[PDB]
Amino acid sequence: MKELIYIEEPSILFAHGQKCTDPRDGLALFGPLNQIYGIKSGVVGTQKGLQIFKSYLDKIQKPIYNHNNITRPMFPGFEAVFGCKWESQNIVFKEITTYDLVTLFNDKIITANRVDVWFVIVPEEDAQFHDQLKARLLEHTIPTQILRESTLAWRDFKNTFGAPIRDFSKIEGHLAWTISTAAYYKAGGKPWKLGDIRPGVCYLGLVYKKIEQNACCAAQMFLGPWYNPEKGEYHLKPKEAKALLTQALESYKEQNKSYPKEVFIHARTRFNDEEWNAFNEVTPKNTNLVGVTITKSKPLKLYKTEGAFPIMRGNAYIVDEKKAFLWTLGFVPKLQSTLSMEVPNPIFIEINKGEAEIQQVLKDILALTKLNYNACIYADGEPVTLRFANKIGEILTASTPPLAFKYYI
Amino acid sequence: RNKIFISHATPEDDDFTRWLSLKLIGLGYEVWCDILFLDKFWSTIEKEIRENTCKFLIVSSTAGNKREGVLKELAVATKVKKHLQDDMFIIPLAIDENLSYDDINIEIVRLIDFKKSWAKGLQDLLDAFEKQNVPKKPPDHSKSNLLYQQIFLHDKQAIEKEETYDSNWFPIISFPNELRFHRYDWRLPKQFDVRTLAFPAIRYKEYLCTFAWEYDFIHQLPKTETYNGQESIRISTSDILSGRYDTDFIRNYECQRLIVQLINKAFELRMKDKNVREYQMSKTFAYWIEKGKLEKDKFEKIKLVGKQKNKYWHFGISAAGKLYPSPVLMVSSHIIFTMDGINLIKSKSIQHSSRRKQGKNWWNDKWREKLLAFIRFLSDDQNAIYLNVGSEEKILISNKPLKFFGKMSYVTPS
DNA sequence: TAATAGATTAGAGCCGTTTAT
RNA sequence: AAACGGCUCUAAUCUAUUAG
Ligand SMILES: [Mg+2]
Repeated sequence: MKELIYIEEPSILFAHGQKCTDPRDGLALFGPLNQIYGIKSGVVGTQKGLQIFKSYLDKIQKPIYNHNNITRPMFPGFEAVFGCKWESQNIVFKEITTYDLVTLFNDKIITANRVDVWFVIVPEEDAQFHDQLKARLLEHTIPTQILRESTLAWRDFKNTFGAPIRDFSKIEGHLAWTISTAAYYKAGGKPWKLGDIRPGVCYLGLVYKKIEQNACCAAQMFLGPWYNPEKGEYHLKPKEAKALLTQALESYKEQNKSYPKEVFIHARTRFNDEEWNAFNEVTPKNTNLVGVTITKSKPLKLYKTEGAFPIMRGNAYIVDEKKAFLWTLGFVPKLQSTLSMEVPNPIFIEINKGEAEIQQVLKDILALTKLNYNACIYADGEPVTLRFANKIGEILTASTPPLAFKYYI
Repeated sequence: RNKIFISHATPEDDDFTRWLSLKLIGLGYEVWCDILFLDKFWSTIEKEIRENTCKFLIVSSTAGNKREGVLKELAVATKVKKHLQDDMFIIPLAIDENLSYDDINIEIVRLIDFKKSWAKGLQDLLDAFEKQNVPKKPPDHSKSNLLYQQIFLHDKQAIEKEETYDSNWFPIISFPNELRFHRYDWRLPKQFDVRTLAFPAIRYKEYLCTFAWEYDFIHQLPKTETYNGQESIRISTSDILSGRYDTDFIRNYECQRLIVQLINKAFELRMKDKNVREYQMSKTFAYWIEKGKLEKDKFEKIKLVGKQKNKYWHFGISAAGKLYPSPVLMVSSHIIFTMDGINLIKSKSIQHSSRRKQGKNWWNDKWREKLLAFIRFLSDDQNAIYLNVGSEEKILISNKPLKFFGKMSYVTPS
């Protein structure tokens, strides 16, 4: 019988220097870590879309509950949480009526650009519209939240049966929480950070996006986008890896006034020896560079024998000194439920390159699962490194990008 | 005195009461609420409302409008209000828009609303507290966090519980002693499909890599006879799995890859003789039981096939052999849908939608029991599944999956 | 060039909204 | 594209071998 190790759940800091483990609970209790004093909304869409967004804004001012208010924390209201007003009376609207629709919304945005975040209300009546719109707004550095009309007014859009196509009745409070957190983060306020951030460790998410031949994208997490298209392999050329690591190290040195004592590169792909020697030839001697590959849906399923509820999140199977399984999903005791449906898929974390303690690596990944600012969730299945790297990479491949994540998420 | 009392509908008004109480404690107010205690109580309540309370709060919701405990606390608070001659001792907290005018309690109506917004209501409550001489301490959100952790998360922590887990991985109990490369130079046709052989076999170089003895493919390949077994290359399977065998003939990683391919092909061939049906997944073959092939569609009290509306779901499994941590078989679980239990639904969209619908309410216990029941249904003997890699050679897959245990767990929700 | 695997990888949809009350 | 998962599907690549 293999012994499981348990990773203690990381805490996330909020306002007044208060740390808890649930972004929703901490936001409702202490308030956002960074306090902005208002959100001026810019709405791009039709009159029906503007009315839908205004109605949703009036609704989200009031408290919104979920079907399960113990499993999913309910929404007290935007001002009751974030201490600032995001109302429909502070709205500037650009009336409307794939590349041409992107141009329509993009022009309607940049002609006016003082809003905090531009809300693109998408009529239901284009698989590249979001990424392209987001990409051509990068050079003009607009923080934008795209909201489908079938999300803010999900009841009003039904199939021929009459039931809503997107059933958000059970997660209405969670939907309000996530939309509020996205708007607040895009308006300039970080709602939480890691409660405990190791000093001198730099976290890099290195993903590859297939341009429709693969573009490598690195996102640095400051507790920093990089891009380069290349051939059809998920590996970095010597000069390419050198440039990536040098840019990441210099960004960290600019932010923290010193080089990291450890650098962890998070990837969904293994690192070959060539790109890792390129990485090592540019890192400082006193900086320990570790290559961590995190794969999803590797066919392991630990089933809790006794009960009907799954393996608790934070349990980790240490296969090797370099390879392990981490349950970033599973039962959350604080939520009294599971972050995933059915049985959770553990993420397989390999220390492919470099030397590091596997327990510390899994602790860092569990901590980084908390910084998903694109979602107001208890924790993410994957660390914010890989998630945000993938978001900004798919955004950049749509065609110097800004370093703030609110322009991609 | 200094205490702040909030009276609320305990079963249903907990969200607002918790938010308001912890917010006020974060603001330095000495808040007394029924939700701020563990293992509690009316004598203590009436005592806090009668003597300790400075300001008395009531969540004026429709559910809390007419409640025994709320009304009792309102009565004792009215007694204290008359005793102290404070015109605003009892402060209604109108939070429910459903509670209509002239429908609230008679005492309450003639007496701050949170219906429009909780921040506006909290600000009005705060400014009312400042207009009167309501005592407060400097804002200490540290004690609000402490109370939240100590009470609201008291039963929602990870405890030092010894927990045991079943896994997806079923150990390979044993392998055939020798992996054999049979040099069927011309006796194996160049265009012959080795996948159609009776036993798993891989063309590897000028040989056939298999666990089968050199004359096992006699029926499929008549020319296999009169083949000398001396030219066959025999490698200890333990050497391959331990990494000991590395030779110019075949690399160790390639040998393990060939062994895994043999394991997968042997499982595929065994499901043919396991009276089970197959379903072509994207990258593998899931294996599901028809309706009527199991007694009451159950194997050892675990339902492996059932009904979903006008459809039939069947718990299917797909197996991939692996050797890295230990020689195991990873068994992914699926739900495979049929029109009547025997006839597969051709459209993959309906299959996927039905899979989502069926897995809605399938949780740890259901997936675990169905996986174990299906694997034991494929069991040949008591604790093993036989994969016939040869006439006299077998690969044994453990009936019981790999067992895990952790020193941390949770109290199961009830 | 094509095929057979095993391994890695990515990308697209699609459905449910995390077992209680 | 609020979002996160669970699944399904389609591909690509690297190996190793074989047929050209
Ligand atoms: Mg977003």
